[PDB]
Amino acid sequence: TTEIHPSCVTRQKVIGAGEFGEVYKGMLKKEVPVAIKTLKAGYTEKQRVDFLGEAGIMGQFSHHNIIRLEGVISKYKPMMIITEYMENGALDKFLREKDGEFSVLQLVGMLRGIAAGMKYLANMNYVHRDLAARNILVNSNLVCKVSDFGLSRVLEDDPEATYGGKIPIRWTAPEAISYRKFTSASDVWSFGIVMWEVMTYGERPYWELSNHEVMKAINDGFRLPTPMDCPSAIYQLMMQCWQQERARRPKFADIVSILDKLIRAPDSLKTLADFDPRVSIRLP
Ligand SMILES: Cc1cccc(Cl)c1NC(=O)c1cnc(Nc2cccc(C(=O)N[C@H]3CC[C@H](O)CC3)c2)s1
Repeated sequence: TTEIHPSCVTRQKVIGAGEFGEVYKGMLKKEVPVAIKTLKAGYTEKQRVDFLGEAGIMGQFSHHNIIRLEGVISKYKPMMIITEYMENGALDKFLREKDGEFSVLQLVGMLRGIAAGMKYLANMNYVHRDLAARNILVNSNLVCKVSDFGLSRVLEDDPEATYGGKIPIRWTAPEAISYRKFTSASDVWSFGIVMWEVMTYGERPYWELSNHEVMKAINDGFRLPTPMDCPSAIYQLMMQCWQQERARRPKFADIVSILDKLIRAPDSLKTLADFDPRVSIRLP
């Protein structure tokens, strides 16, 4: 891991803030824009291990759809992790603020990028456990990159994860909820939810259903309905990600292949799944 001298880093604007540090937009020494995450003095041994552990994991990866680590400051205080800066922020908020502004082909291209990053992680034997649009970042080329790495810190730090242990119920596969079995196949389930988030421009999965109601619905066989304006092939793929039996789900290699083929023959995306209206408007 590259050790960066603190003189090389200029923090400029807060883009995120927790109890034990903040995330900043800044510049790294022409200077390049970076994101900078800090850990304030007084941190515990566990906080230090978790904090630097995220950088340790990220430093092992080199892929277009995985957030790139620039370096760390560990000799001086506060400690910092420095990464590339993703100008458009988190994917969930991005889509909610840009409702209806993209083509279907653009949305599917986002999903292909996410799937390629996840294929790489799975092949590298890294189980994400918290794949969700809120943990994808977007740059000024519309490239989506997987973020949020670590061991216990990932689910501990995510407010959407509630007390299995602490898990983000609406994104989590049944076996991970029931018996704590997190694998690349549970990440595939989560990817199906991400597909639904993207195609709905950031709708909250299951809407207002409670966590217990979501689990009951899934166990009874119910699944999220098709988004409006959703290609049939895309809805079919997300439904395959949500198979109860883990072994029946596609692997990320299969997902990447299908999405690639759909993008290469974009007319395939013009066939839409039927949308079930929740409102009836009748006029004579
Ligand atoms: C710095 C760093 C350290 C460890 C791991 C990682 Cl992945 C990173 N890098 C980053 O966090 C980021 C890289 N680029 C980023 N761009 C960016 C720009 C603008 C807003 C956000 C962002 O995440 N905003 C959040 C702030 C929290 C609120 O819920 C609203 C949504 C992110 S964050």
